[PDB]
Amino acid sequence: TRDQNGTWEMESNENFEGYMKALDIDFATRKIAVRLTQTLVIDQDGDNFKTKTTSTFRNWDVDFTVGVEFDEYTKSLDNRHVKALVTWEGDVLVCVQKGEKENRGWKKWIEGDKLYLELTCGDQVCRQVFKKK
Repeated sequence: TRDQNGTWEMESNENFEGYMKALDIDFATRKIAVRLTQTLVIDQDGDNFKTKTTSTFRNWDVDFTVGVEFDEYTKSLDNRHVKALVTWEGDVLVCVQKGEKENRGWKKWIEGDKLYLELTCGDQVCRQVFKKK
């Protein structure tokens, strides 16, 4: 389904280390980032999304309109400039972050009662599963 509204609680986190290493996040930060407990909160109204990802490590927020390119300066992560665009491929929400890293972005989808998020950078994929709270 395309409705990703909800408050979403992480139940698994695979290869988050590999993903952050592929973004060149420094080692000491990676040890402390990485939380198996993480809340994703999504407000979706037509093409407008407001998302907030929360954890005892960091709180972060990003708002976007599907189909409207937006510049990002990822000062909270690897400190790069990317051009981001979020679009639907069927019921999979696809973000590509164009810039230095290849294959950078993410895909997000609802399957059954759960939210699946696949974060990509270079050759690395991080898979996260959330249950609806």
